[PDB]
Amino acid sequence: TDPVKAGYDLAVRMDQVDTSQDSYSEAVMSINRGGKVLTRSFKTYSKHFGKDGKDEYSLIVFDRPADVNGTKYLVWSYRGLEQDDDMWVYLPAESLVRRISGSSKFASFMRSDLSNEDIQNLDDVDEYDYLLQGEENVDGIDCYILERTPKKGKETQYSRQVQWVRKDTLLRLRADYYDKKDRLVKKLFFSRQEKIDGIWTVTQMRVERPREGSFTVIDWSNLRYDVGLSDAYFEHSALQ
Ligand SMILES: [Cl-]
Repeated sequence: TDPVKAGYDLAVRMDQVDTSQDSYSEAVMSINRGGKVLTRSFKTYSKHFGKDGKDEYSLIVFDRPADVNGTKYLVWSYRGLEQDDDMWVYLPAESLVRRISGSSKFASFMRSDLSNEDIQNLDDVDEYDYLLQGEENVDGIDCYILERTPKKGKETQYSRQVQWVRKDTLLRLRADYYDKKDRLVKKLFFSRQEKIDGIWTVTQMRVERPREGSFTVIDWSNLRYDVGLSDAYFEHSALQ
């Protein structure tokens, strides 16, 4: 058995879970740093695009609290490595649109434990090399242990990611992220999964940055698939 080919084959199966053309969801994010808490409420709109409908466009609209109300992120995430993912943010305080590109992708997303790059396609299969390490029972759940390393030349802050993948739903249960100095930079917990409109979806996450002394908890609700979203939500004009 080839663990590199087996790792890639699993990554492909994982990428087949999302059979939707578009989706809508609502989320609340709570960021904890030394007992101090920041909160954000947002709606996410997503729709598939491209020749084979493999590109994914997303619009993230913040509504609460008052200081972040009106912040919008537009993401044009492309299948393949030929074109870098496009990302823009509309900032309500300066009524400006700013492109997030290059190393800006590694910066914090809305002061959370997520980076701007964490907001793009989590399952871009051909951006990585895989290694299936085996199986392990994690708190009563049977998982595959799947390591993925970014291919040479990929713009990312991570050197490698260890993923615990549920054998039954093919959703991640946990993942460890490593920086360019091989240090553990982030711990992800996919703490809740739900079958929504026939698609097993992560609907709760805890993201920890052990080096920052902070953790983010995100709760998704009112998630729906194939609602018939217009292309207007994903145009550069939807920002300003
Ligand atoms: Cl700019």
